This record gives sequence, C-alpha cells and structure tokens, in this order.
Amino acid sequence: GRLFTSESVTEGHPDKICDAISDSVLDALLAADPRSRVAVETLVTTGQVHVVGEVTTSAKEAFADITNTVRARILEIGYDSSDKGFDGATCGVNIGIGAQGDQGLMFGYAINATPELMPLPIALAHRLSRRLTEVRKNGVLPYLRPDGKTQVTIAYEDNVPVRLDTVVISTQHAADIDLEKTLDPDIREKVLNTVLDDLAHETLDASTVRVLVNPTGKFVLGGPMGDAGLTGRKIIVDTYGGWARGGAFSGKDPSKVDRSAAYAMRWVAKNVVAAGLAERVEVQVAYAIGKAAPVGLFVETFGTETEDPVKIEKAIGEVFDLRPGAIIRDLNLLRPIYAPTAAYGHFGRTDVELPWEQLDKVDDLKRAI
Amino acid sequence: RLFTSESVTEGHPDKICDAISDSVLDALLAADPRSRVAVETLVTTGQVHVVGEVTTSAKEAFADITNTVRARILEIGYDSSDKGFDGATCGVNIGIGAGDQGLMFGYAINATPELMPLPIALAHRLSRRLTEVRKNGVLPYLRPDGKTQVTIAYEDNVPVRLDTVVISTQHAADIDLEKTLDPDIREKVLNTVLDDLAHETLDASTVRVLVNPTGKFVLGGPMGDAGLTGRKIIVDTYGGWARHGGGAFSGKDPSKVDRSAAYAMRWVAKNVVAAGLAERVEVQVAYAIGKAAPVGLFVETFGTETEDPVKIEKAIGEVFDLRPGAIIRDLNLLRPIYAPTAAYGHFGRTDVELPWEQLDKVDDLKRAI
Amino acid sequence: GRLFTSESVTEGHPDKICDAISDSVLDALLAADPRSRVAVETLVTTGQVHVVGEVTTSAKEAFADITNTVRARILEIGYDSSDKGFDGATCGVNIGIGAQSPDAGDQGLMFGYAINATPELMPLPIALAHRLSRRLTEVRKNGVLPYLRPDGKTQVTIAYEDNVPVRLDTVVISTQHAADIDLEKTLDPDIREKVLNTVLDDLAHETLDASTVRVLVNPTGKFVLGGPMGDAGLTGRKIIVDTYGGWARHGGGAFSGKDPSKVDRSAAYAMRWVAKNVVAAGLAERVEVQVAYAIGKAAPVGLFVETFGTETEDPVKIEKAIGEVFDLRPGAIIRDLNLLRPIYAPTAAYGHFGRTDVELPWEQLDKVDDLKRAI
Amino acid sequence: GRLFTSESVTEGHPDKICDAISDSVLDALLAADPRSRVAVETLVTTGQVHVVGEVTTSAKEAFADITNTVRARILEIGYDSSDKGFDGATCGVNIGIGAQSPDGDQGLMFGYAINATPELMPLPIALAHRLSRRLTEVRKNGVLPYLRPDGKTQVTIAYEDNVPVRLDTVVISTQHAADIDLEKTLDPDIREKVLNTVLDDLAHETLDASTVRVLVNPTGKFVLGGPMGDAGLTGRKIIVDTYGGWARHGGGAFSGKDPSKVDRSAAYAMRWVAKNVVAAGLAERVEVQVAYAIGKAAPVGLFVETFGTETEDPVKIEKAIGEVFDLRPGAIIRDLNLLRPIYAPTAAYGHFGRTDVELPWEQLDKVDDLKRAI
Ligand code: NA
Repeated sequence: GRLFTSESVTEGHPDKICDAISDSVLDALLAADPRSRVAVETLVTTGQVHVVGEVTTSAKEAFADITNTVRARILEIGYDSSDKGFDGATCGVNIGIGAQGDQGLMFGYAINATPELMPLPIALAHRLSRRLTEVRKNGVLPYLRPDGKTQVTIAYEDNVPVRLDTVVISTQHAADIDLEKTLDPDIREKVLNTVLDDLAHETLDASTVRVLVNPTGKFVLGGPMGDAGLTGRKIIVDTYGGWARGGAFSGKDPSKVDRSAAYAMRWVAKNVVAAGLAERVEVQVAYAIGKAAPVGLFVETFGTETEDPVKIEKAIGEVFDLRPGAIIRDLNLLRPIYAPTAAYGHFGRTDVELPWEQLDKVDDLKRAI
Repeated sequence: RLFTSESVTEGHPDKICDAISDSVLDALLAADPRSRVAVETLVTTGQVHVVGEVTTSAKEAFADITNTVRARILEIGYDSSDKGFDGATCGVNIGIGAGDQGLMFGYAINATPELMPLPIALAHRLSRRLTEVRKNGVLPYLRPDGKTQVTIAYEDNVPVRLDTVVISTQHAADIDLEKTLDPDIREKVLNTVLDDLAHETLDASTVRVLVNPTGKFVLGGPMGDAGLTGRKIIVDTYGGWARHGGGAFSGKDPSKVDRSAAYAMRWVAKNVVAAGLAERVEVQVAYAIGKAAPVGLFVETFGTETEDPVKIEKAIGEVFDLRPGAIIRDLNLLRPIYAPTAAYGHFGRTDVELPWEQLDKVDDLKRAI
Repeated sequence: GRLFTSESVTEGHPDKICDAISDSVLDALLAADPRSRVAVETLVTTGQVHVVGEVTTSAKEAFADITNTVRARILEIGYDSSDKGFDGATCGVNIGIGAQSPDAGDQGLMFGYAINATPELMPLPIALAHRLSRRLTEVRKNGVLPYLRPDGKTQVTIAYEDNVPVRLDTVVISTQHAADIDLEKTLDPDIREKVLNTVLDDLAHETLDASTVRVLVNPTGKFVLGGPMGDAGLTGRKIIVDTYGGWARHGGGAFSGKDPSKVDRSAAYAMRWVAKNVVAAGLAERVEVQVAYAIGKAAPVGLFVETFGTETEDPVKIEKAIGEVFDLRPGAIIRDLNLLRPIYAPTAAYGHFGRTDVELPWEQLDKVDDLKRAI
Repeated sequence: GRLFTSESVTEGHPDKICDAISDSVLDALLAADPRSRVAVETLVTTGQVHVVGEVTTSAKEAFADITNTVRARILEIGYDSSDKGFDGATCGVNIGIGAQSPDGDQGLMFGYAINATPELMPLPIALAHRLSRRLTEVRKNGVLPYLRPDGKTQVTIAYEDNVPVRLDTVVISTQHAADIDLEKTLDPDIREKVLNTVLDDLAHETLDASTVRVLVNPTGKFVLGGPMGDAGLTGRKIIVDTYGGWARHGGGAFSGKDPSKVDRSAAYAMRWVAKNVVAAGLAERVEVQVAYAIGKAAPVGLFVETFGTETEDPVKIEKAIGEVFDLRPGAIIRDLNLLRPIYAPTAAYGHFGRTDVELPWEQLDKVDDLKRAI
C-alpha cells in the first residue's frame, strides 16, 4: 500500500504570479519579434513587482510597454484591491531588464492513468485548481479571490490507483463568508464534484475521500501580501507533480533547451503511450557539446511495453528530429503562446491546446515500428 | 546509457542568491534559534534585492542584514567592477516584512564514498575544487563564476566510462586559454579530483575534457544576467538521478518541511545504505494533515536489498522519529549551519559535516533488523 | 500695487509623504541614540516607497523597525486603501540605507526671517497658506468632513499697496475626496465654512479686506486618487513651503531626514529663532538675520541684520545684542535648542517656521528679555 | 563689511548625477516627441539608480532605451569603476516610470540679473560655477588626469557698501586617485590650473584676490565619490541651479520636467526678462516678478525691483516689458523654442549665466526692443 500526493496552485499564488508575468513579457516580445532572446525573472512581495533579466529584441515598443503588460496581467489574475492584498492598478512596478552545443540530459513522461496521459495525482490537482479559478472568473462563486492551492492524495495497491484518499482545497475569499455553511458545500459541489464527474475515472474509489476545504480557516488576503514569490519556484507543479523527472520554464524563450527539450520529451512520451507502445514511458535524450542531434535517446517502459524498447527507440529516431532548431520548428514555438502555460501545469492541459500535447505523431510511430 | 549532472560554483548568480538567503537565515538563527525565516534573494546587474518575511527577536542581526549581504558577496569573491560585480559598491535593497499533506523523498547509492550518485558527486567535487584553487591562490587569475558538468557512460547500470567533463570558469582577461587555462584546470582541478576519488573501476582513459568550450569568460555573476534563490534545486540535491519532492531549500528555517523532511529522508537513506541493507535506496515519507508522525514510510531498493523491504521499513520506524519536532531536535537544526549548504550541494558533502550526512543510525538499524 | 502668492500642501502630498517618512526615521533613531548621524532620503511613486541613505547609530532595534515606522506613518497620513491611490498596509517598501555603529566647520551663509504681519511673526501669504493646509487636514482627521482624503494644496494671494497688505485676493483650496461627493453642493460650501472661514476667524486680521476674495475650491474638479498614485515624490522638494513661502531668501539645503549636526538645518533654525526674538522685542517690524561661518572656526565670522528701514534701534546695536545673547556655535545651537530629541516628524508638513499648532524650540520667544536688557 | 558665500558642485555630485539623468531622459523623449509630458525623478545611492515618475509620449523607442541613456550619462560623467565608487556600466538600474500614449495656476515667479559679471550673474555664484566647470574641464581634457568626477566649490566675497572688494575664501573639494599627495600635489595643481586660470578668465576690474584664503580638500582624502556611501535625488540643488542664494526663489526644481511645467519655463522667462533689462542699461540690478491667476493665460501682474539702480522710472520699465515680452506660457514655449532636447547641459554648472553653452533664456535678443519701447 502506497500513498502519492501532488499539488497545484492557482494563477493567484505569488510564485505563479511571477511565472505569468515572466511569460507575459516573453509573449509580448515574441508577438512583435519572433526572434527575441528573453531571460526575464520576476519577484513579488508586499505591494511590489520587480522584473529583471536580459533581452535581445527589435520589439522596442513592446519593451517600452512592459510596465503596462505587468499591471494588466495582475488585474487579469484578479488582484484589483488592497482589500484582496494586492492591486495591479496601484502596486509598485520596477523594471530592471538589460537590453542590447551543451552536455545535457532531459526527460519526458506519459502514463495512461488519465485521458491527458498524466499521472493521476498531479492531473487531478491541476483539474481542481483550474476549476477553482473558473468558478471565480465565470461568476459561479463570486465571493472567491485569486489565491488558492489544491492537493490530491491517491492510495495505490500494487501500482493500481484504488482510492481517492484526501483532497485539500484552499481558497482566498471575501471576509464575510461562512466557512462551514457556505464555502465548504460550495467548493465540494462546484469544484470537487464537478471535476470528479468530468474525469469519470472508471475504477478509482472516491466513496470515502477525506475532503478538507480551507483546513487552516479564513483566507482573506493573499498573493504577495505578507509573503514573496519568484519565477521558477514551482517546477514540480509545472511538470509531473513529483511522479517523474531541472531548470524552470517561465520567462525563457524557446532557444533555452531547459524549456524546449523538456517540451519535446513530453511530446515524444505522450505520442508513444497514445500509440499503445507502452502504458507508461520515460524518454531521455542525451546531448553533447558540438553535436546538434542527440547522442543518446533512451526509453524506459517499466515493463509495460507492447514492442521491444529498442524498436520503440528506433521508431522515435525515425519519426522525431530532436535537433534544437528542428524542435522549435516542428512545435511552432516562435509565437506568443506562453502566458497560458504559466499556471495549471505545462503538461497534460485539458483547457488549452499546446503543441507538445498534440497526438500528431501516433501514426508515424506505428508505421515506423 | 549516458547520464549527465551539473554543479555550479558559489559565484553563479543563482547560487549567489541561495547563499545570501541562507546567510540571512544563519545571522538570525545565531541570535534567535527560534526565528521564522522565508527570505528570497534576486540579483541582476549591479544590484541585490532581498525580500520575504521574518519573525525574530534577533533585531540587531536583522538591522545588520545589508552588511551581511555585502560580506557574503565579498567572500564569494566579487570585489571589482572589472569582474562584473562588487559586494562593496553594489546596490542592496531590503524588503523583508517583520500539519500538511505531503510526500518527501531521499536517496543514497553506494556509487561513491559519500553515497551519492556518481555524476552529481563528481560534478560537486569538481566545482568545490575549482573554487578552492582560486581562493588559496593556486590559480590566482581565476574569478568566482563557474560550472562543471560530468557525463558518465553506463552499461547495465555499471558506471564504466568517464565520458565527458566540462569545466567552465571565469578568469582575468590576459590568460591564454590553451597554454595556461586548459593545462592548469586539467592538472589542479580535474586530475586532483579524479585522484582524490580513486574510483576502482571507472575508466577515465578516453574522457573528453572541455575547459571553457565557449572561449573567454571574463565578466560573470549577475553582470548581464539575473539570479534568484531556489533556482538550482537539481544541483542542490541529486543531480537529476533521484526525484525531488519539490521545494527549494535556501532562505527557509527548519520549520519548513520542504527543507527538514528532505534532509531527514537523505539521512534515513544514507544510513540504510551504510548499514549494508541495500546498494541503493529511495525512501519516501507520507504526512497527513492532523497527524504529527508520518502516515506512511516506504522503501524502494531497486532489487538491491539484502533484507526484505518490509523489514527495512520496520527498522526505520523503530530507529527514526519522523515527527517534525523530533527531526529538528535530532538533527540539531536550530543553528547557524546553512550558508555552507548553499553551494556545492546539500547532500554528499565531504568538506563540511552536516547532521543529515552522519552515519549515526547504522548500528541502531542493524540491531533493529 | 503688488500681488504675492505662497502655497502650502497637506501631509498627503507625495513630496510631503517623503519628508515625513525621512523625519520619522530620524526621530526613531534619535529616540534610542541621540547622537545618531542620519541622512535619509525617501522616494515614493505608484505603490512603492524607497528609503535610502546613510546612518551611524547604536539604535539597532529602531533601525530594524524602519519598515514598520514607514507603514505606520503612511497610515497616520490617512492612506489606507487602494481606492485612495495608496495604502500603507499593503504598499511596497524597500530599504537601501547603509548602516554602521559609531566609534572643523564649513564656509556658509544662512538666513532667518521674521515680520510682524501675523501672530506667528511670518509673512502673511505663507502664514495663511499653512493655517489653511493644517485646518484642511484637521477637519478630515477629527471627522468634521470625513469624506476628505489626505492629499491637498492651498494657495493664498495677497494684494499689497505701499507694502501694506490691503486685500485677500485669492484663496485656492484643492483637496482629495471620496468619489460620490458633489463638488458644488457639498465640497465647496463645506470647505468655505469649515476651513477658510474658521482660519480667517482664527487669524482675525485687524485690517485685511477679505470682502471680495476670489475663492476656488478644487478648480480642476474631481480629486479622488492622490499621493504617490500616478505621480512621484522625493524628500527635500518643498523647501519654499517648509520655510518662508518665497518671501525671504534661502541659504539652500532641505531639512528632512537630516540630524541636527547638518548646519543647513540647525543654523536655519537658529536664524529663525534670532529673527523672531528681534521682532518680538520690538527692535524692528521685519528682519533678515544672516550668519557667516568660516572653515576652522566654530563661532560665526559674521552676523548681519537687515531691517529694511523698519528698525527702532541702530542695526549695529541689534547685531551687538544678538552677539551677546546668542551662542551661534553649531554645538551650542544644538545644546541650547535641545535638538537631540525625536521632535522632527511634526516639522515635515505645514512648515518648519511659524507653527501655531506645535511648540518648536526655534519658535520660542525666550530671548526677548535677554535682547532688551543687553542692548 | 558683509560676507556672501555661494557654492557650486560638479556633474559628479550625487544630486547633480540625478538632475542630469532626469534631463537626459527628458531630452531623449523630446528628441523623438517634442510634445512629450515628462515628470521624471531620479534617486541614486550606493551602486544603484532608481528612475521614477510619469511620461505621456509617442517616443516609445526612446522610452525603451532609457536604461542605456542612464548608463551612458553616468559614463560621460566619468564614473567607470568600482574603484571610483560607482560604475555606469555595472551599476543597478531600476525604472519605475508610468507610461501612456497621448490621447491656470495662482503663481509668483522671480528672475534676476546684475551687472556684477559678464554673464550678469551675482559674483559669488558666477565664480563658483566658473570654478566647478573648470575643475571638470581639467579632468576631462587630461591636464590633471588623476582627478575624479565628484567635487564642490565655494566662493566667499567680502563686500563694503555693496561693492565686492575682496575674494575672501575659495574652497575647492575634488575626488582624486588614491596615491595623490593632497598638500604637495593637489593643492598647488588646483591653485594653478583651476583657481588662477578662472581668475585670469574673469579679469575682474576691482575684486582684490591678493590675500584670498584657498582651501583645497580641507576635509582630506576624497577617493570614493558620487552615490558611494551617500545618496542623491533630482531637484536638491535648487540654489546652485539658480542664483546661489543672492536672489529669491518662487519654489520648484527644474530637472526632469518638460517645458509645460511653469516652475521651469516661467523661471527661465523671468531670467530672460531680467537679463535683457540690465543689458539694456535700464538698471544695474533687477528682480522681475510675474504674477499669474487661475483662468488667465497672460500675467495679472508684472513687477520690477531695481534696488535704487534704475536709470528709468520702474513703472516705465514695467510698461516696456509689457510691450516687449509675451509672458503667456504657450508664448514663452514658442518664443524661447523650448520643445527641443536642450536640457541635459543645464543639469550641472547652473541654469543661469552659462558662459560655456548657449541657452535661449540667456540671449540678449530683446535689448533693442526694450530701448525702443521705453
Ligand atoms: Na584675505
């Protein structure tokens, strides 16, 4: 018997505020200059945002408008009052951005545990955090505020997901809300049960789930208030929830291998599982200084393969071009597509269509096998 | 298969931030062992921004934070605009205000004397040595910023070849890369480390050695760049070899389970391996809201156990007290010991004695088994 | 015919926010270490405060608490909501002050002024402007007009004929306020009644003709957001407001954020004190006193009086009496005015001179008897 | 006997670094968008610059380039090394300026001129600025290459019955390289290359400098400078920028403000009026006052104080100014041609009486008009 826990946070969590600002700046630059080199870090703490780093760009007007891009993103997140702890219209914004082959091993992962081919704990955690935001923004639960966190504990027996053990949903809200009479039943109804009905897991036993809504009580203020956040401090939330395997994504243009190769490996892994070649797979790519193409491409199927792993590797080599320039080309990465990736996970998204989540190589793999 | 891990010196801008965050933590703990600390650092060209939240009676230490920051930067070795950054003259801004569901992991493997995976162990040995030869004046033209990368070739899980070593280091502008830097780094850093390690079977006879493959490296640190606390988690832990339960360490007092429980799991795993109970082990601890002690303690021995895994788990239960208060007590964590952890890895350190690296539970485990 | 205009601002004006923060930090340090050396500058802009400079102090706890001192001062000013443009509880605060523990004079010319135009011996335009800005704040803080918000500005224009103040020409009062307030039906009459008319009754000028004053309340209209919002402020940017409203010459240098060892501050204070006592002693109707210092000498090398023809005693005799009665060595000024005390935050708005609401050492008429007996 | 002291500082003084950054930003914006609204404040302290305020502008490329403009200004000032206390290439720069695209005041302002110097400025400030400019010049031209940017000058003149009789004291404090012997090298070099050359330039017909007390770095070594261990802000040298304390000020700093700010353009216009009045021979010295009212473009008052030195009835002088000058703010901006990138040079060495650059408000182009109108 094993327990596995993963978590997700809303776009209002102070670390995720930074990821989104970083990727909003990236997007704004790429929209006007697809060739922009961007490495932009964001810090938030009580009442202030500090955006720093380096860019090379011809998008001078977009660069000039970064301060406005910052405020607009914070307002979109929903921080529009001191009463909520943070206000995009009135907060401090300081900008300190300058403007004028490698050895590596990267991993990607997929598993037939959910429709989106993600491990169950992180998949359910992201579905819950996204729904928590949706019910606030659509006016379903209009007393909600932006900050929030979800945690999912699944009980396993011999690698089989048998029970939904614990779900924790913590959300910011207006001060006059009764936690027991209002928040608890509303969250259970509009967020948890709605998500569980969506997922429609064929075998998971949710009959005795321990559900904890705001277990630490009132959550009136949030975000940077009495706290701090930074870009790239939610890597495990951004990826596989600790289920599978460095370098953060947000604020980096796709020339950063930490981002584009991680994306490429997810794409490969997902297409391999969807091709029915394995129930679960970790794909590793090894790069060497002075070689564009990988020097190694390895598959681990954990005994779940339906073909010899060496043939899976051969098929991947034939179907995918894992040179960095080819990855960027094939995944059409030189576009302002990054702000949405900055909360609710980079992998297994059910609400937006991302290039590295497309099952557009399934038939190619099958034919190549 | 090929496996690569990386380490960076204390001069890398992200590591400057980790060190500043933990230097502030240490200063507060030295005067008030019960301090609550969550301190994040940002660096970019010519400036440091330290933010977060503290609860402390160490008001004198809090007041002296700006001086603690400058002293740390000078110790790192940034003491001139010619090097790209100067602790004595740079900008310093301070904006610090003044259970849970969880799964944490720890890992150990009999691949090195320090019981760490070989790629990260060698990368950290190399980065420490690179700093050592600079500070003691052996190679006096070296400057603080640097990076090491180690690629090991494996055949059926046996480390058979040292495939590639990359050492990149900052240096004075007048240095001949081929006549001076290359042989000096080979002799004083790489070869001494290899001789120190004295691996009984690893073949180093055809290692590809690259010293500053991208050429001159004169300016470094935050210059024309940016760093943040907690952006080198893979370097801080197992180099990608073993999974992380998520969460950065630096700037956080021991009450933060992300830090202390990760340390505890390393401690458990290392003692299990040292006790000969397995060649390699991942230990997992599961916590539930409302319970002090873990609701789960799981061992994965990858087929390398010398006793039944359930018996190992039983022994760990008897020997270790994994309540948060007990971990803090048993590892004597309420002390100023953290600044040294902020570069060269938190795990597997040879150069400093860390409580979670002690083999002080080996005999207890052997008797309990 | 002549017109003279001076202005004042409330403690909510963004430059005045900075002056108050700077002197609030000064006061906190002096309270625990009276010998603290302090040169603290404050910047504000949308949503953020930046406090910078250098301090030498043993008041380490006070130094650690500076961020709390900053937030408390902003809340006292009245900025407690994003709806007002600024919130002390939730705004950004960054501290970049160099700090150390402890352990000749300059060439200078400093000026002080006084004039029998008002009870507080200040020029009429600045005196009235300060009384108005102070009353504006008062009626907000005491709940008389609770819809007011912190930021505000007053302007007073006086018409003179042959140097006599004959007419109150124009009064401008601009004030921040809640969004729903009717400018013509509520704000205008409330401000006239509770601010302008009360101040005029307080002053009770025996001869000034206020019968045709042009009164303008919020001439530009709605004033809902204020302070640093969509603006910026810095310490030391309201020097004319802080002193004589342009009526009298300045020897340069701002006051706030500076401990009393800064001659720009303490000597300007000493010269006011001298001028005020000279006028109160009946020695002149108006006077500018100038002190000259030389490097290497503590005591002044020159002490000059300009009475603009209004003296009742030979100016040389006035200078002689000042020389006997006053000790204008910087060290003596500090000791005699008892300046090493947390007394500065109140000076940071509504003027450093002529204050009718607080007792300041350099405003004390405690040297009149000495001058009369010395002459 | 009376003593009057004024001071000036070099472009390297931390407050002047701020004024220059603020006006360099203004210039860059005006160059591409002459209608830009600019209110830009600069702060400096150890190792960092913070530029804040608000701009309305179409000059988006110039706005994007503000950080580079800041660094280039600091480098031109001469701060290029941690060894000097500050380096424009490596220092921190943060920009907190609000930015948008385009979509009456009660006042009394003063201007002043006096026939005490060729530039029609009071002698103490005129000499102080001449000295601070020459101090910078001998560093930049390599005459005294060991000098560094920061410095300050003070001039004390002794007066007898309003006549400047003696140069009493000169204080020159300057940043310098660490190895320099203050007493044996700096002191005589400064006496020779800075003070004596300035006195030769001025060639004052009566001022007796024979026993001037000269103090070079009286407080000792000055190796580090600028923001190092200090702080500066825009608009904190108002008396240096204007008349050195000799003449009254109707409030408000100049730098970082576009010409629509009456604090700047009206102060400039008043200097212009006053200078032309003296140069027209209508008085030896004059303070001109302009009064403005809310809701009227043209002044509601224009007054002259000639301090008994007039050669024509003060009321006639006031009438002549009324005919010759259009003191509506829009007219001032048009007639002085203010919507141009001309402001960075004004940010050190004084806005008035400049002998090294040509400023519109220093031109004697209304002298003939005044004589015809009088
Ligand atoms: Na003499």
